[PDB]
Amino acid sequence: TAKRELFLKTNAQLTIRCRQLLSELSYIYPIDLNEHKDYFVCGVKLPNSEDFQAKDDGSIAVALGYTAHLVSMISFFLQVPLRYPIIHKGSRSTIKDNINDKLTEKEREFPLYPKGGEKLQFDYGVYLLNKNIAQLRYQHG
Amino acid sequence: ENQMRYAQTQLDKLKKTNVFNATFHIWHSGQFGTINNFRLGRLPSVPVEWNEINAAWGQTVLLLHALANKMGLKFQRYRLVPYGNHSYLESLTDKSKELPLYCSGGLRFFWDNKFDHAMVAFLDCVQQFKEEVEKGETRFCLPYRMDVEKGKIEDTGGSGGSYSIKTQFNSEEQWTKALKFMLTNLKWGLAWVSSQFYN
Amino acid sequence: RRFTLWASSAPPLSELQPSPHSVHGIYCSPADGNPILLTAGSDMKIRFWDLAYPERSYVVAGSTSSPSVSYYRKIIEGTEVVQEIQNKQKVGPSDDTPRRGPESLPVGHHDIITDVATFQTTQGFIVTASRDGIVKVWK
Amino acid sequence: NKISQFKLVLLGESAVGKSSLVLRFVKGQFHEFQESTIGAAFLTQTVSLDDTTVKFEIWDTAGLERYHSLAPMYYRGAQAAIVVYDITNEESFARAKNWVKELQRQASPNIVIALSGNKADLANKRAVDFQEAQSYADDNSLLFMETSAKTSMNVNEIFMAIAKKLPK
Amino acid sequence: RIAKQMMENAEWESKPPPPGWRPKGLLVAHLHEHKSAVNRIRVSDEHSLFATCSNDGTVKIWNSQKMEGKTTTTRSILTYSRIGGRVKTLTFCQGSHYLAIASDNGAVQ
Ligand SMILES: Nc1nc2c(ncn2[C@@H]2O[C@H](COP(=O)(O)OP(=O)(O)OP(=O)(O)O)[C@@H](O)[C@H]2O)c(=O)[nH]1
Ligand SMILES: [Mg+2]
Repeated sequence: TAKRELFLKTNAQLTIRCRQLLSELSYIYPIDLNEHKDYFVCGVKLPNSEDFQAKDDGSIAVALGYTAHLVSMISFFLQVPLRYPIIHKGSRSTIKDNINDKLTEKEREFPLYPKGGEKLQFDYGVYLLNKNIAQLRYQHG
Repeated sequence: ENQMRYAQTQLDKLKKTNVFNATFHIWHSGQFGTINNFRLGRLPSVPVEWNEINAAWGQTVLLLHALANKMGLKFQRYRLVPYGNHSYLESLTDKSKELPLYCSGGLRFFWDNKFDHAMVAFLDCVQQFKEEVEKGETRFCLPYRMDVEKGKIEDTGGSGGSYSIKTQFNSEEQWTKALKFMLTNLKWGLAWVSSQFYN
Repeated sequence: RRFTLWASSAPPLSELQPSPHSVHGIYCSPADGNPILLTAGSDMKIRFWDLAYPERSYVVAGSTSSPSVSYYRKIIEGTEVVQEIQNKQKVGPSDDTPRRGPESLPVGHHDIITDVATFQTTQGFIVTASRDGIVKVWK
Repeated sequence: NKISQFKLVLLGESAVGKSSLVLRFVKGQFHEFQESTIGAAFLTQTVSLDDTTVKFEIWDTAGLERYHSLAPMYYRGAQAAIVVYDITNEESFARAKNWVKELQRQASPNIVIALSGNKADLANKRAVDFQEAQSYADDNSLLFMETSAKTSMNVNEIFMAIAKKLPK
Repeated sequence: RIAKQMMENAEWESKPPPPGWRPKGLLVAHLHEHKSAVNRIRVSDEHSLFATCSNDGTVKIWNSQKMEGKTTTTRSILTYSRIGGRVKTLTFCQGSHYLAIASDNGAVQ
């Protein structure tokens, strides 16, 4: 019982440590791609914002910011899901409505690349905010 | 009676966790390289959509910028201004005169040369990169060639061929085969750079 | 034993079970349209078995290789033996695959389902509690 | 092949040989020192005929008259009965008739009743004439055989006769 | 019938589902009591109030209707209790919001 716990704790803590730094690095290295944020966000209990989004970001960083699903897919090496589906196909998006027993796609729930989804976009942005707040709380404790 | 799937967890998790080592995944498809899904190089039979091409060019700028800043190679003859799918390269050898890497720009501008200057500049920068890694005599040789001035990408061994970096009109064997081989050289380059960055 | 159900390729009970085949959660209903749900701890997954149709018993949880199950009941006199003809289940009494552990699950990696239960606050939905202090919910 | 299950009850006066009859059928055994049954014993055995496995669920009742009141609990839903007497005991045969009567009045109307004239190995002390018992059996649609648990005479045969008559 | 159940306890009534062979299940949520194995699981009839605990004897409870609404419920415990010893068993009081727990010291409450 003792040795098994020791082994398990040891392997777990060690293997966390080894890539914790690389995960830190995955937010701490904008050398590859500019305008990172390293575990700081303005959406805390704040369902809408423009502090950078359509302001300081000038189309390019607006399309680059949507690449966050690649960081999720980078997390994916040690295989596990996340609270909003973490697939990256480059620089465009739309958000699903629901999934228990649907037969067709729900990505019309809020368009992300065009501003024209705006009414629906007031809602589905809350999903990625929920994804963020879960991971942040999990970093904090 | 508990620790069996625990031993599963610890072994699998640690082994999997170790997999992070590169930025953008590239997969060969048909007669083009696809970089993080985006197709690069329109077929003679089918002009692949310009937003996909431009997006592929956007991400290609993002990749080069990363690889450079990882090896410590710096592009003297260039300044890089990514603007998404509409990215641009200010070649100092051309005083940043015609930076756009994006392609379509009017019906007659099928003859346009903005991207050709950017691709000549880019292929010169690939020669620069080749020398900058050659200095290290790393895991590599020089299997690659490129007639950068006329726009060309070239492969050495069995094929020997070089195809042009300019479509002139249609992307054909020129352009599409050039992109595929240039991407093969970049795949090699990404492997060698990832090694050098890791080391 | 009016019935005897086996994951075995053979109709008699060949002792092909790894230890986790014998160690599993189960949930059944004496009411509510007569559903039954069954963890297979060998395959770490949730099978379904409907008292309404044993032949049509579509499982609720998936498999990475080949999920589909020809659940046909045969007879050898003494028991109405259910041949769970899972198309390519890929399990046996020894380790004839290099890894075959936590990476091989319908999305949501885990230890064996210690407990599984159904609740119905709005729709019906189900919870899987694993040995790992960890839970996943399905709808 | 198919399996048919039937509840069978053994009834009759104490010491007539009910437990011996069933031990012979079930186990192929016989004990001179068989113990008198208290309450009721459960036993099971099969026969095969016409591709059908016929499985008897047997209630071997204590014959003692104090346990009379318990008998209806054991023959309720019984599809077959064997009422056993001792061929050396004419009174055991009088008691056998009264069991047959109770069955006619209080058991399932479909019941297949066998009559066993047991201890037929002691035929030199016969008290009950074969043809008297047969006449009573015939008159009441009972399956009658003289049996001997001791020698095994007609033991398998009486259970097979029951199996044949039962709805299958 | 209810001499203890109406002294300090609350009350509720049971809620069975429709036939459930029809639905496929898609994984909607993920969470944890603690890293330690779940001592036992119980789900209330009232609001499907979800009761769970760590092996250590530290309680971990949640509100299903709160999760249906706020959706935050996976991040943090709704309710805890100090047992002061390793939980040996759990069972809900039938028809009640009260919960009965027993510990490896023989102590029950
Ligand atoms: N000679 C002879 N003796 C028998 C035969 N069958 C039974 N006996 C003996 O008769 C005695 C009583 O037999 P049991 O089988 O115990 O009789 P029972 O009808 O079950 O008696 P209870 O349980 O008291 O109702 C025992 O000594 C048996 O060995 C037989 O066929 N021939
Ligand atoms: Mg007896």
